[PDB]
Amino acid sequence: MFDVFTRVVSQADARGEYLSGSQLDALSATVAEGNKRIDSVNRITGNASAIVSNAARALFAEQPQLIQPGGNAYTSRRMAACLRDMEIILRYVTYATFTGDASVLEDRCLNGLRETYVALGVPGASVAAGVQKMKEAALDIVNDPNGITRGDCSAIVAEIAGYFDRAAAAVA
Amino acid sequence: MFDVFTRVVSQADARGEYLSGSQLDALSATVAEGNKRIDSVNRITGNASAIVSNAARALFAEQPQLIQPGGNAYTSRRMAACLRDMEIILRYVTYATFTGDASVLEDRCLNGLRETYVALGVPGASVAAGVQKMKEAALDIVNDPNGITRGDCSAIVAEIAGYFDRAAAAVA
Amino acid sequence: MFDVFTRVVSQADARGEYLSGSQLDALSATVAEGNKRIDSVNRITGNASAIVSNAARALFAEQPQLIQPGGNAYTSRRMAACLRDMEIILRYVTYATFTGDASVLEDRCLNGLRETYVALGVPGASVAAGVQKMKEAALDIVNDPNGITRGDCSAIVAEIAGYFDRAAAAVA
Amino acid sequence: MFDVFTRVVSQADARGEYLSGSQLDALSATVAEGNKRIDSVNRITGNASAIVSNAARALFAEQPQLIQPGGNAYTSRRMAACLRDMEIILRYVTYATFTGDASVLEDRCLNGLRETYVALGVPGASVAAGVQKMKEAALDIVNDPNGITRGDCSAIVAEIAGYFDRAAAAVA
Amino acid sequence: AITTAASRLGVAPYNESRPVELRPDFSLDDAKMVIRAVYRQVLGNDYIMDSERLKGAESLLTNGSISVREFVRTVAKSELYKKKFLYNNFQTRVIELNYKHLLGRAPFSEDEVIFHLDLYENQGFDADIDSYIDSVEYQENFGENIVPYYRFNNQVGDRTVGFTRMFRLYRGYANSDRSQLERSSSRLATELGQNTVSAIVGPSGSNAGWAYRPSRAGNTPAKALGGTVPFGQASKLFRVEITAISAPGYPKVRRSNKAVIVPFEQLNQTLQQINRLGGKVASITPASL
Amino acid sequence: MKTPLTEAVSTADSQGRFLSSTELQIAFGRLRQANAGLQAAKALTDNAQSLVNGAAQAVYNKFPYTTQTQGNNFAADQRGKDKCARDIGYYLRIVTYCLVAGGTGPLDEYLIAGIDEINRTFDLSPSWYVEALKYIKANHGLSGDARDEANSYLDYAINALS
Amino acid sequence: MKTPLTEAVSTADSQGRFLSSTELQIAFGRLRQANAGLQAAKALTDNAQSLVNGAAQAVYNKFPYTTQTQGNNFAADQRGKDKCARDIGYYLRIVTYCLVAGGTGPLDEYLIAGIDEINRTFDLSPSWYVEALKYIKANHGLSGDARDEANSYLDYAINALS
Amino acid sequence: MKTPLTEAVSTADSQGRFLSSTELQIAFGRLRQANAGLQAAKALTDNAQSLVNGAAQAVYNKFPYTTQTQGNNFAADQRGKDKCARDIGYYLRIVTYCLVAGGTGPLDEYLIAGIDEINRTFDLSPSWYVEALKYIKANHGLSGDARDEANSYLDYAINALS
Ligand SMILES: *[C@@H](C)[C@H]1/C(=C/c2[nH]c(/C=C3N=C(/C=C4\NC(=O)C(CC)=C4C)C(C)=C\3CCC(=O)O)c(CCC(=O)O)c2C)NC(=O)[C@@H]1C
Ligand SMILES: *[C@@H](C)[C@H]1/C(=C/c2[nH]c(/C=C3N=C(/C=C4\NC(=O)C(CC)=C4C)C(C)=C\3CCC(=O)O)c(CCC(=O)O)c2C)NC(=O)[C@@H]1C
Ligand SMILES: *[C@@H](C)[C@H]1/C(=C/c2[nH]c(/C=C3N=C(/C=C4\NC(=O)C(CC)=C4C)C(C)=C\3CCC(=O)O)c(CCC(=O)O)c2C)NC(=O)[C@@H]1C
Ligand SMILES: *[C@H](C)[C@H]1/C(=C/c2[nH]c(/C=C3N=C(/C=C4\NC(=O)C(CC)=C4C)C(C)=C\3CCC(=O)O)c(CCC(=O)O)c2C)NC(=O)[C@@H]1C
Ligand SMILES: *[C@H](C)[C@H]1/C(=C/c2[nH]c(/C=C3N=C(/C=C4\NC(=O)C(CC)=C4C)C(C)=C\3CCC(=O)O)c(CCC(=O)O)c2C)NC(=O)[C@@H]1C
Ligand SMILES: *[C@H](C)[C@H]1/C(=C/c2[nH]c(/C=C3N=C(/C=C4\NC(=O)C(CC)=C4C)C(C)=C\3CCC(=O)O)c(CCC(=O)O)c2C)NC(=O)[C@@H]1C
Ligand SMILES: *[C@H](C)[C@H]1/C(=C/c2[nH]c(/C=C3N=C(/C=C4\NC(=O)C(CC)=C4C)C(C)=C\3CCC(=O)O)c(CCC(=O)O)c2C)NC(=O)[C@@H]1C
Ligand SMILES: *[C@H](C)[C@H]1/C(=C/c2[nH]c(/C=C3N=C(/C=C4\NC(=O)C(CC)=C4C)C(C)=C\3CCC(=O)O)c(CCC(=O)O)c2C)NC(=O)[C@@H]1C
Ligand SMILES: *[C@H](C)[C@H]1/C(=C/c2[nH]c(/C=C3N=C(/C=C4\NC(=O)C(CC)=C4C)C(C)=C\3CCC(=O)O)c(CCC(=O)O)c2C)NC(=O)[C@@H]1C
Ligand SMILES: *[C@H](C)[C@H]1/C(=C/c2[nH]c(/C=C3N=C(/C=C4\NC(=O)C(CC)=C4C)C(C)=C\3CCC(=O)O)c(CCC(=O)O)c2C)NC(=O)[C@@H]1C
Ligand SMILES: *[C@H](C)[C@H]1/C(=C/c2[nH]c(/C=C3N=C(/C=C4\NC(=O)C(CC)=C4C)C(C)=C\3CCC(=O)O)c(CCC(=O)O)c2C)NC(=O)[C@@H]1C
Ligand SMILES: *[C@H](C)[C@H]1/C(=C/c2[nH]c(/C=C3N=C(/C=C4\NC(=O)C(CC)=C4C)C(C)=C\3CCC(=O)O)c(CCC(=O)O)c2C)NC(=O)[C@@H]1C
Ligand SMILES: *[C@H](C)[C@H]1/C(=C/c2[nH]c(/C=C3N=C(/C=C4\NC(=O)C(CC)=C4C)C(C)=C\3CCC(=O)O)c(CCC(=O)O)c2C)NC(=O)[C@@H]1C
Repeated sequence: MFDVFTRVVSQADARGEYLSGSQLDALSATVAEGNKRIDSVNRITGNASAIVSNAARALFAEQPQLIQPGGNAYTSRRMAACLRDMEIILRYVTYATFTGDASVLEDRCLNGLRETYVALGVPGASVAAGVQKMKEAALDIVNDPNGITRGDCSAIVAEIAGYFDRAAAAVA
Repeated sequence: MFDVFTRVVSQADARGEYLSGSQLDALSATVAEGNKRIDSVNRITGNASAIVSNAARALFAEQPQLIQPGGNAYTSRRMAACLRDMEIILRYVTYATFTGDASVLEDRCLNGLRETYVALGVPGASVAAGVQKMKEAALDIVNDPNGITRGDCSAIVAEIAGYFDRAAAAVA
Repeated sequence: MFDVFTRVVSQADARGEYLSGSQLDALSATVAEGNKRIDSVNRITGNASAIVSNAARALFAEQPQLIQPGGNAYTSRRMAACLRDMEIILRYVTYATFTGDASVLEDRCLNGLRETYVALGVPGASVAAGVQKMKEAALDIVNDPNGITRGDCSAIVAEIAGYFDRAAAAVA
Repeated sequence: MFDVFTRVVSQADARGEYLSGSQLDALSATVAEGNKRIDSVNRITGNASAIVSNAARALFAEQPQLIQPGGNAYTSRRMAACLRDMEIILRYVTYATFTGDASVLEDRCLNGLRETYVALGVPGASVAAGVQKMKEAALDIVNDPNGITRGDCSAIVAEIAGYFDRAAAAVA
Repeated sequence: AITTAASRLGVAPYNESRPVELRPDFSLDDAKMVIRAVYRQVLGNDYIMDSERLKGAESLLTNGSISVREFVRTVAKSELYKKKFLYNNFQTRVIELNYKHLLGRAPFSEDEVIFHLDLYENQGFDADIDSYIDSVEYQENFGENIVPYYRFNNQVGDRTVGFTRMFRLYRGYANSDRSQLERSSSRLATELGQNTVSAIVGPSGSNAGWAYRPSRAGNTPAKALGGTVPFGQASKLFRVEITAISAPGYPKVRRSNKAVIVPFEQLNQTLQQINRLGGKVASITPASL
Repeated sequence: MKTPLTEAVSTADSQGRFLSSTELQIAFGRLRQANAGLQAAKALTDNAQSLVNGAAQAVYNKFPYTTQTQGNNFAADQRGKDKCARDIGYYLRIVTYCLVAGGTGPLDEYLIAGIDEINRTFDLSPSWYVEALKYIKANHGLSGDARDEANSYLDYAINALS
Repeated sequence: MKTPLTEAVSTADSQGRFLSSTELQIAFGRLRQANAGLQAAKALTDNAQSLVNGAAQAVYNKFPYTTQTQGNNFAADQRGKDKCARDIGYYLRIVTYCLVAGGTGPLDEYLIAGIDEINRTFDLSPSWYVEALKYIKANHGLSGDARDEANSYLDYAINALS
Repeated sequence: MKTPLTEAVSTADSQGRFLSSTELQIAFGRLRQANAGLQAAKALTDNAQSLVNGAAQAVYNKFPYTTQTQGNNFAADQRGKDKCARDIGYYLRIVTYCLVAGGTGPLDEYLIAGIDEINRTFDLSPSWYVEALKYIKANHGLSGDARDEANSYLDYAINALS
């Protein structure tokens, strides 16, 4: 797994070179965003259960076929697995947000997920819909101006949306 | 695994339906055949060793290439493995008879058996010939009219034949 | 294969639904980006030979084992195949950019490519480095502000970057 | 295992009470010592190999019977084990220093060590002597006034001495 | 057992080995043999660097402070095991590996994935590891004092699908779980989900077609639905798996791996054509009845 | 899917054994029970709509805040009332499966596994379902073996929720 | 207990390593936080009775049937009201422990592990305690890092209950 | 590899948990350290040539037989001198990586793991590298946190060699 810093170090070592001034400046710029990053992780985490449950409620309302008898999310066992998957994805999205690198999301969560859903008949498109609902909910939470030092989080918000979009694409 | 009752249940839950009156009536007819099913299992089991050894002897008589030096059933290790497999296949056929559903035979025994034998160089066609011999002896044992309450076991005998056929078709 | 429009249509037919108002407006927003999308496809296409050859030159400079005698890219036939492959991957990335959907890339290019390379002994990690270099060059060309109507292409760039990321991940 | 903070918490929980203002202030004072504690751990860790080797050298010079043929530290395996134990004990002492509580040292390292040594024939008093030699070297390294912001470290140095003494008694 | 095909399947060295047992009042050489066996088994024959050794756990094993099983447990829960097998893997991959390392077999069913995925998700990695080691299956095969080993041979409680799947996880003796063609990808996600099996392809060196691996999509099904009708007059059908196809070159050659269903009466032509493609036969399996 | 027949084979298989008199007796036990179970399933199925409706009302009377309180998890509106009647219908249907199967298998697989996650996640009180199950026990009109087997499954669900 | 210091040492010990810069940086993180955590703990402790009584009343308001319905699990008598106030006090006191320790360790060890079994066994609604925890979040008057850390622990419990 | 951000996620991932205040504190500890590390990496990089050459000469001075004795493992010819300067360059470069990453990860993965076998196989004395590392410590001219963190990595390498 890589974080924002080790990603650059790994590339540099493969070329046998010191980090250039620009690279050290880019990382310094990343450090200057650290507090916003931490706040975004904290805010998403603090609302984890609501994000997952609301997204799931909305998905089933839009897509009633998922919960009709015989639907993919029917029976407590499958419904539980469905809720579990949404939480797993949200969890690794926060890891990636926290580390500043998507590798943890790709390696632990997304590499092999499409193959799993295809093999089991899980409607990946519907998972992507659910992920998008968690995305919209999460970004609203991260952007709430109230109760926090005011500042510009647009850059961090874009990075997080990238992770959600990456998750959604991987299963669709 | 499924049994005869849980096979119908699983299909009903997949459609969100109570079992129909005819479905329930068919299962009652199954219950009415229960003693014959139990007798058939008991008779095959009580003759298991004879069924296996007689079939192995006949097979090796009809296909002497199997036991000549270099043959796949030659040496004590391989002959023991061959006799074991015949017993295993018989055992699972009886399990399927007992439960009234082929799933235990298919899931635990037959699935992958063709590939296994191909990988090992076991002659699958010869295994099938052995299974057929056990089939004939077992059905004759099941149909023996002596020492039992007389009645028509043609339906049970046909079901058991079907299970032996699945086994023969899977190994080859 | 899907394009950005038919991807959405597919998910709607699966649920038996007319596209929602928000879905139609999302596709309108996609249409509004159409010219930027065409420009990006055109810039990558116009610079294809340089993108590939510069990337290849950088790759073999950083990974000289490839082109030493006995290296996978040694001999004219292997070097030619290697240069061809990089062009193939870039070509399908432009296809995916043009349609706004990864299906063409995933179906026609990346399917079985990892498996092809291992079977032939082609080092996939080194293929992935090549894709990375093409990605870096391609995005700079697409982001070039000279000689074009000024605007924000950040979203198209992110999408293109994503397609390169898929390619790099798939080859190993 | 406890750290300085959770030690107080666990005592309060068993009484079902909130921490007193006096206890909280005691922890605040601990926080004010944090930099000195971190430096002390850093300084011991930075010099660990030297602390162990010099103490072991001094130990064998004073106790040649350990390294004569038949001695407990004679032969490479036993000498190697002896050096390993010295480092383990030092490592755990630094753990205790880092946490501010002896539980890690007591629970993981010392608990049952005397019994192991008695059963093996390892001379506990000689281990204790070795630990004492490591202690003296460690305290001098911690107290070294060069290359560090000047201040009073007598409190942290006293705590570290206590941890070393615990280890010495536990085996002595 | 496995005799004729043992060498080509990479099983012969394990046929030639006995379980590594730590007897009461063991000697130090006994302890060293256990430690070596545990590192090879539980870490999937990765090279282990001196800096990566679990020296404390080794000491406790040598001292009898922990039994073999508790030493296995410690290795399985170590940062070394997790770095090698957890942090970079899809959890289904992790479960595959745990089964291979700690039980010496491959997963039998999707139920095992459900159980261990939920256990990990609800209680964490350590809890999941304990479930393998405290399992009835672990107890029956290895008990307190025997290092886990590959269970190639048929045992009570087995299923046939286990045998074929072991050769999806085990790729030969001079090989490690982290140095296999599929790299980090789950080997069994699809097999488990569909409850299907794959033709066995033995290790490189002893099998020319060792590299055959199917693609994500566009594969040939195992059985010849429709029988010989599409082929005209044909006695029986076979599924041939072919790898390393290169000779015509792109775009005539797209995927170097291909599986074809061909009739008995064209096998001569098929082998001839395959050779001229440069390809190597990975497996041949009857496809009709 | 726990039933007598599949449990019999599971145990024999794990021991590598042919079926013996022990497993045959298990089969005779199932046969003794089966017709009463099927009758019970029929009776419950035929009376399902009355049972499900009555049980839902039983819940509403016991927990009147469910029909008066606003929220996605309550039955104040027709939406929530439909969910609730649906859920009670699931319990009853799956119970009929248990009587057909002759074991908790169907409840274990289709309903009980994961129910605590669902109830927690969607803020549903398991007490609501206990009361629904108690109503069904009090009103299904079964007697003899039919009653006992059915009540065992209703009780099994009740115990899982508590 | 999951605290920064003990976890750092446990991970180092797993690898048989001395502590390094990584763990020293964990310690600086703890030090940066600790004063704020301690200040939060004092503020919650000083206002504990107000917060606990207010939280209990907030639950009674949102869920009036709890003070009106007879039953061991409800607060219709003084017995039940006392249990409820005690429970909320437990949540608050342990949260103060989390602030002192700098992690969820105390909540995990003392309260969260096994709370599901308790709430199920004694038919307590997790929504009751969610409501109390929301009251405490909205009335502790903390600011800055103390607010951030206090709310993370309050949200950790809420998330666990849902 | 061992860095504060990777350890934090690795801990939470092993436990299957969302990140909590413990991990957030770890991040703050990184943030407090990062700029000093980046500043130290820049200073070492800009000074790398002088450091490497100075360190190489310090080794030759302390162990004069290394430039007087014939052998593939010694620096008595230009071939060996280039190897030695190359080697010292690896240590210095990989130490700057640790300063960038905020942990020993780079040293652990790229240099330390297996270094004992290499020094044994090619008959290279660990003492030679310790002297070079000591020279870099004495001459990098860093101060404050830059110095402390940098010296922790240099000593980390020294301890691994001894
Ligand atoms: C976008 C995410 C929103 C946003 C973020 C934002 N945060 C800060 C500054 C700080 N945030 C913290 C966070 C914490 N302190 C703690 O003790 C904990 C609990 C463990 C957390 C999560 C801290 C320490 C700071 C620095 C001090 C301060 O409180 O200001 C900023 C300011 C920029 C900066 O950090 O330099 C911003 C912008 N602000 C918004 O308006 C977005 C909605
Ligand atoms: C085809 C299978 C043959 C056949 C079977 C058959 N059996 C019965 C009846 C019974 N068989 C049993 C069996 C057992 N009783 C025991 O205690 C044990 C040991 C555990 C066994 C195996 C029983 C209990 C009955 C019922 C009582 C009776 O003895 O009759 C029948 C009669 C019809 C029925 O279904 O009950 C039949 C037909 N009969 C044949 O002629 C076939 C060769
Ligand atoms: C990011 C991609 C860069 C960028 C693009 C950009 N392009 C336009 C507008 C137009 N581009 C074209 C393209 C073509 N016209 C042709 O005839 C052909 C050859 C077949 C091509 C490729 C057209 C037709 C337009 C519209 C008219 C115009 O010239 O403006 C825009 C403006 C936004 C828009 O069109 O909606 C932008 C932003 N601009 C940058 O700064 C990036 C480097
Ligand atoms: C919910 C929004 C949708 C849904 C989900 C669903 N998933 C499964 C089954 C599985 N999900 C996974 C996922 C993972 N395994 C991992 O290792 C990781 C990363 C750490 C993830 C995310 C797996 C492996 C399975 C199989 C095992 C299991 O069943 O739990 C199901 C059950 C499918 C079945 O047939 O049993 C479901 C229902 N289903 C929907 O309809 C929603 C759109
Ligand atoms: C001779 C001392 C007595 C005797 C022999 C006899 N043997 C069989 C049948 C078999 N013998 C074997 C033995 C082996 N097969 C091997 O591969 C090897 C290892 C290299 C050995 C030792 C086997 C396996 C069989 C059964 C299968 C086969 O027929 O080959 C028979 C016939 C048994 C039957 O029922 O057909 C006989 C007669 N019998 C005597 O009375 C002699 C005193
Ligand atoms: C006998 C009629 C024929 C024959 C058989 C034969 N089989 C093997 C080896 C194996 N057989 C199996 C089969 C199974 N394993 C299972 O788990 C199941 C269901 C539970 C089955 C059916 C397996 C896996 C093996 C290999 C592993 C093992 O034997 O422990 C052999 C020996 C192969 C060898 O020695 O290399 C033989 C001889 N061979 C014939 O020629 C007969 C036609
Ligand atoms: C010398 C007559 C003139 C010259 C040469 C020159 N060549 C290259 C680059 C390459 N040369 C080759 C040739 C081969 N590679 C093979 O594997 C074989 C067959 C065994 C041959 C003949 C290749 C493939 C390259 C490119 C890849 C590589 O770098 O190896 C260059 C550099 C080109 C560049 O852009 O890097 C040069 C300079 N140049 C002159 O001016 C001479 C008159
Ligand atoms: C001789 C070739 C060179 C040399 C030797 C030297 N050795 C030491 C110290 C030790 N030597 C050993 C070796 C062993 N101990 C054993 O039990 C066995 C196995 C049976 C062996 C091989 C050990 C363990 C030590 C350290 C502990 C001890 O003092 O006994 C020294 C002193 C090192 C010190 O720091 O005190 C010396 C000088 N030195 C040379 O320069 C010779 C060329
Ligand atoms: C050195 C100063 C003295 C000395 C030491 C010595 N110790 C042993 C053997 C063991 N030491 C330990 C201790 C630990 N193992 C751990 O994992 C931990 C942390 C929890 C500790 C504290 C153990 C367990 C052993 C036994 C197993 C092993 O060999 O590692 C020996 C070897 C004894 C023998 O006969 O094999 C020695 C020599 N001996 C002296 O003479 C010095 C005074
Ligand atoms: C050295 C001349 C070349 C080289 C080698 C190299 N090999 C590996 C990794 C492995 N080597 C093996 C081989 C074996 N393991 C065994 O147990 C056996 C005997 C039965 C053999 C032959 C294995 C299995 C591995 C992988 C396990 C592991 O821990 O690595 C590497 C490491 C690669 C990497 O770390 O990424 C290397 C470097 N590399 C060269 O460049 C030389 C040409
Ligand atoms: C270049 C960066 C690397 C490299 C390449 C390389 N590839 C081959 C051979 C083939 N490549 C393909 C690729 C494809 N087939 C498809 O259908 C598509 C998608 C549409 C692709 C990308 C194929 C099929 C082959 C085999 C047929 C052919 O050779 O044309 C080789 C030659 C292999 C050989 O053994 O001769 C090479 C060298 N090699 C490197 O080292 C670079 C990292
Ligand atoms: C009725 C007693 C009370 C009630 C019910 C109610 N339930 C939901 C939502 C769900 N109910 C279930 C239950 C099941 N799904 C299954 O597959 C099975 C097993 C076969 C069961 C038992 C589930 C999973 C949900 C959530 C998903 C879905 O919508 O289907 C609601 C709505 C909750 C929400 O947030 O939308 C309600 C209202 N509510 C009362 O007040 C009654 C007393
Ligand atoms: C005690 C035995 C000796 C001593 C210690 C001491 N240290 C400080 C202050 C600081 N020390 C540090 C330490 C580090 N900074 C880093 O970046 C790292 C590497 C990861 C470390 C180890 C820091 C950050 C400080 C504070 C800032 C500063 O510039 O000083 C003091 C001063 C009081 C205080 O606690 O802040 C003291 C006393 N001083 C001695 O004289 C003893 C020999």
